Amino acid sequence: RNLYDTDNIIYSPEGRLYQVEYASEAIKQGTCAVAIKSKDYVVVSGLKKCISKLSFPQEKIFKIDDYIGISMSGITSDAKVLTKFMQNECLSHKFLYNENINIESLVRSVADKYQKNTQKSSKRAFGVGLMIAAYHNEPCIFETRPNGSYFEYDALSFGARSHASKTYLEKNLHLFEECSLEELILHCLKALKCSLSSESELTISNTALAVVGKNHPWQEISSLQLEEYLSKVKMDAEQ
Amino acid sequence: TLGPVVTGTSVIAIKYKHGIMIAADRKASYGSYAKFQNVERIFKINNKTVMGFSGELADAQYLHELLTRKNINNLSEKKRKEDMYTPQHYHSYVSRVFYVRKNRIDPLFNNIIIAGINSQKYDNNDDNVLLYTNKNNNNEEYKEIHKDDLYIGFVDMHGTNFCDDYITTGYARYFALTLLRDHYKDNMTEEEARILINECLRILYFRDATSSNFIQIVKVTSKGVEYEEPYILPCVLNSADYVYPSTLLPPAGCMW
Repeated sequence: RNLYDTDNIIYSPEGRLYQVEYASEAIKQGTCAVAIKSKDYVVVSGLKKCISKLSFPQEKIFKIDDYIGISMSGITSDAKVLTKFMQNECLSHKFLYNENINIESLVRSVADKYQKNTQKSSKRAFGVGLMIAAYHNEPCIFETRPNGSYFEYDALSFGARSHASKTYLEKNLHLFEECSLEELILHCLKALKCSLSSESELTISNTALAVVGKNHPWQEISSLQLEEYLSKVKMDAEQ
Repeated sequence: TLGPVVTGTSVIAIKYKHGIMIAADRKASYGSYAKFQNVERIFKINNKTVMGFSGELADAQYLHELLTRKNINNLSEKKRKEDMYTPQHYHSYVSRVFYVRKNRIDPLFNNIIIAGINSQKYDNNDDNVLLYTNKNNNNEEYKEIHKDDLYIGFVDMHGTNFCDDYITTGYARYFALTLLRDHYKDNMTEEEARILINECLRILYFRDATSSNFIQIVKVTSKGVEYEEPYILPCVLNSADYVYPSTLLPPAGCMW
């Protein structure tokens, strides 16, 4: 018995909030996603969970706005509530000001939504993390945590066994800045493959990939292009 | 507010080769009584945006407060110069305020002009914004700003809003606008723009009872928002027939 992990408003003698930390723990259980960016592009790739043979893969990445998309890991319903909130904030900003929202302001609003759910005993923290990829004067990647903090990244990964993908990203971080869109896609897909189980592969069915950039609205990649990229990845993995 | 009580008359804003030139006489009238003769009617929103108003002064001060605090909060969240709100953003915000108040039948009794520079590529003024210091009052030259990068918006009581190369309010919508539609041209120098604005203000002085000849000119250019020194406009009658004595005309008939 912890005696301090029962309520979300109670600090432990070490100054920790255990319910919020458990909500974060829910994030590590999700499928892996990877976001990387060059000087002009952000590429998001993630694994689509499959429940069984007869089931369709779960959706991993979602469009928020013309130049904003997200990937998540954790409790899906929480992610859906946050997705609706972000889509509405962006559309309401276009409606009121006739311009595309500032991405920093949207992410701050998301993080404040996170924060408000941690200060009352009648709420729980959102048990999901959001990876946010947009192009607003420059490519950008953001992360949001259950505790109400957010961070900007140059390359990012989370989910189950995302430490292998993080190792790959740290190794090649220097390359991503100057590489072409095709190379950036290959890098993102290889980082995602680095998180795979022993027996698994990356297939058009179980692989979500989106690009967004300077003149390139948020767009998922089609099955044909995705298949060509996966074949290139396999072939240059054989080397 | 239920109707105008203290009112300013007319504002003129035009694009010229270095940015926006906006003018308004410094007068606020209590009906036909010219109670206030040194009133500021053009306000700075940020380094690239100004607000002019005609109509009720109290409503205009309310709106000015709203925009002042909006710009403050904008600066509070700024991380780069691109984050500052454009004149288009403020025009949308004001049009929305007016629309909402119309739907409640509670309008601000104003016509508003929002003007400024709709780009950040012409200078680095928004890199380090000073709210309470002005460095213009260094020896640099103005940048020619493409007309498409400049913005002049209009909002009226019903929420009608639009943009153009020149905008007028009040009696300028008849006197000044006629001469502008006749004579305005793109890429005017400060001299030509000032001459045309002064001709419009002279006509207004001669034909608008609420107007005065003490003119405040404001410029929005690569150097920021500049308030010129207020000046009295010289207005002389354009005919000797006005000055002819009545006794020199025939004493009989309706001679007056």
